[PDB]
Amino acid sequence: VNSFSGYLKLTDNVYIKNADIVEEAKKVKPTVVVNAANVYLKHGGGVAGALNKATNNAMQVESDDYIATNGPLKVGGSCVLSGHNLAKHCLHVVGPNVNKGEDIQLLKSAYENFNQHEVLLAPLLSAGIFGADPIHSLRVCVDTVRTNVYLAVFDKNLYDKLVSSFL
Ligand SMILES: N#Cc1ccc(N2CCC[C@@H](C(=O)Nc3nccs3)C2)nc1
Repeated sequence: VNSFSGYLKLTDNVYIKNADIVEEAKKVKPTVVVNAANVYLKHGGGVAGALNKATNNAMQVESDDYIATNGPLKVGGSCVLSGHNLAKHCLHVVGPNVNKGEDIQLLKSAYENFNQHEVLLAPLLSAGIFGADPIHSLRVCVDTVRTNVYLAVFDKNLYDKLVSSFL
């Protein structure tokens, strides 16, 4: 039993809700919140910009030190950093950005990072400003993630479409 509330159950391990991931994280304080990161951990917009703003830019300060030490992530890769005031940990995961021409096949590799954590609050990878089809992202999530994932979908119209079209 966990503290996530109001989710629709899609499969044995995948759950979904129309919710602002920032507000959901502040309420649940999950062990892991997933960020829709880029390889530079530059949290300018989309989910990343919103999560970072909610940390009062502390996420960005920590991320800049991480990059200065380690260099950029790989597309499809991840790193674990602090969750600040939102969660115990933040798993920064880089899905392919279609608006940069990146290989959509890397979306499965990106979701594989979730399997290293028993429970996660997450957005749909590569959705929103990353330019992928969110219906496809949900399909890859369900077919790749085996741990317990609670998906927050900001847009109510998109949420209803994701549910109604789910096979
Ligand atoms: N692509 C993409 C993408 C972009 C942003 C985003 N969020 C998550 C939910 C909260 C939202 C927020 O802070 N909205 C506000 N409106 C007025 C004042 S603050 C930001 N999610 C996905």
